[PDB]
Amino acid sequence: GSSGSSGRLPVNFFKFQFRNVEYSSGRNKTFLCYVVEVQSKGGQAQATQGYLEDEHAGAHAEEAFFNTILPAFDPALKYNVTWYVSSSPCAACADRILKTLSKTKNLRLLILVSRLFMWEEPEVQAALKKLKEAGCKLRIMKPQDFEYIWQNFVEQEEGESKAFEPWEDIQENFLYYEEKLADILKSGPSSG
Ligand SMILES: [Zn+2]
Repeated sequence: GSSGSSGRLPVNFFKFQFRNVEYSSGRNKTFLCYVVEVQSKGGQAQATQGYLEDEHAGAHAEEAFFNTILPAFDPALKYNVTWYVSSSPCAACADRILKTLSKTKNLRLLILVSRLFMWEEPEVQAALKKLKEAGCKLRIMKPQDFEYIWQNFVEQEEGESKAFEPWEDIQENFLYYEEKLADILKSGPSSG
């Protein structure tokens, strides 16, 4: 939560904040965007938005969500949650997340990551699977999703208007991380 005024971040800052890239040494704190869309047999729907802050020692940005953002959900409505981040949830972050999907059906939780993290640990594999086995939705944060999160979850200068256009690689990077996220879901037999 830690809400205040707006539910997005100013480009002037995000530019030096979201810059946290593998090809860049020096990180401060990453923000996790969440979008929940509920519905009642067609008619009234409640849409929520905002970023969460990871706790140095307690609840990771991911948890902070269900901690205040989505505390409870009605089995009579269709909740549509969406997470837009760059770093994948740790074996613990994806935990409290799977425990929610294994109980809530009408609730559709979604999470994207432009880059896979700790996707080589024997603990994260079994911690990320449950998500795919519980009903969670995992997808490599495509270069097309950013735009929205850049024009919505991010405030643009006044009068001006830009657009995050990754001229470096749209697929090359996707396919790369794509095999990573899936890998955990697909493990080879031990015959060595
Ligand atoms: Zn975490």
